[PDB]
Amino acid sequence: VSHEQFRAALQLVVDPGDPRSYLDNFIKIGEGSTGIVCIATVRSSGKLVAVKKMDLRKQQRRELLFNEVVIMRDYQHENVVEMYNSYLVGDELWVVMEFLEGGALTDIVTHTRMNEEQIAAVCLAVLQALSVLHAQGVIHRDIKSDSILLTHDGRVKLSDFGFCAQVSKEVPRRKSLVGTPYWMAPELISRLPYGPEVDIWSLGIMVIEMVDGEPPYFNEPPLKAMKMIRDNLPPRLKNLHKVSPSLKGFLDRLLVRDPAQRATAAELLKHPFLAKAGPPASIVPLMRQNRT
Amino acid sequence: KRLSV
Repeated sequence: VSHEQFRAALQLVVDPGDPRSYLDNFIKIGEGSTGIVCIATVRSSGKLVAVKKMDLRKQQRRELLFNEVVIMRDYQHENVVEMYNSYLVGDELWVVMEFLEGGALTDIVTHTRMNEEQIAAVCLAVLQALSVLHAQGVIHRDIKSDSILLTHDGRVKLSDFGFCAQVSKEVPRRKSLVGTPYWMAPELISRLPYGPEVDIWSLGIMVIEMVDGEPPYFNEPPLKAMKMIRDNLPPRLKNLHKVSPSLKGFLDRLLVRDPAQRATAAELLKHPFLAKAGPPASIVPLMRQNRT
Repeated sequence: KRLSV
């Protein structure tokens, strides 16, 4: 538990130096579960990068910060935000990463209606990421609209890996209570050993976000919502009359209480609903800079 | 609250 002991460990795995030596004009754009996010300008080029800053002292579980380094070093992908370099800056871990200038999906689902071509495009992109992550043993454990970032051209990428975990033949299940209340899988809230299926449940909840604008039981306090996820039947859309039977059938393979019966990322990529998926250009008009 | 635990 020594802060300065943990600073020393982090120092051995991160890149040397201080990125303020080549970055200008830090501006805070977001706040996450483990820290804040800034936009910065690369002095030499004028390009923009993102900088996640995470205070070692504010972490509940300091050792999860290594997830940021583990993902950066070994699991890059088309639909995963790219991480360039990590630094120890005083008491903070800084990750210089790709700037997803179109913002988070949350700003879209809370201010406009997505049609199913856009929803299917989001789901397809997120499922391509998860099928590759799951195949290599990596569980995200914090899937929600806040964790889905967009390019200005509508490309969709997975972000915020600060809570992920690895499984393998020697460690086939995780047991940690991790995630965001309204999005957590039932077996996770039940403290059962779980695997990649919890990401599939969380994506189902995010589908409900895109249809309803908010996850189920969002008006209830977080602990009450978790008990209702644990004990009640799968949460239903508030607007079932507004989803095509194709979308409802997709969602039904997602929000299955028995994780053995839940569809996997690999299976879901074959579902007919994803044939509705539009190109990234179809997400562009949803973003704040382009809405009315 | 959209805050992760």
